[PDB]
Amino acid sequence: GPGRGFGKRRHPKKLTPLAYKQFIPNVAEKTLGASGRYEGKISRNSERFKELTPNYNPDIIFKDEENTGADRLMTQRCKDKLNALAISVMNQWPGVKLRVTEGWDEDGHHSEESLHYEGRAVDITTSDRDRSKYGMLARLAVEAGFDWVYYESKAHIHCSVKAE
Ligand SMILES: [Zn+2]
Repeated sequence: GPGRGFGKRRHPKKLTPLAYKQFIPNVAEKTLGASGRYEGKISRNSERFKELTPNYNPDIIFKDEENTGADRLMTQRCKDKLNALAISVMNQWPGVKLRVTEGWDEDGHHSEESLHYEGRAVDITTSDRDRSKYGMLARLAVEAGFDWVYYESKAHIHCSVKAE
């Protein structure tokens, strides 16, 4: 084996928070190494809507500002990574949970094209809304396997996933 010192790490380095307006990987979202191409908007009255799955994780707060439960509807991959992050958030800050401020968007809040229109993007905070935490939250989102993570706003981190 590689030797002692490459076992279970007793004193791991702290992971690095991302900086305001940083994105990882450091390429455009729609590029192949990140979240790949936009396949087009999903409407409620389509059949790609039926591929979207609802996320009912009790450890995740859904703002659901629209009161439609649309924020819960996402692709399986988006659900998988979001569920992984919900675990790591609680581990990092006890008593704190992951919060989704926007998921699948039916209302065109995101320019002409957006991964929010196809259940492949969430905007997130900590449940305590302590904005000093968000650099680290965005780091946790990277390590949880989101395919692109962008510290878009002082108010949220935007995370997205590849299609399927
Ligand atoms: Zn977003």
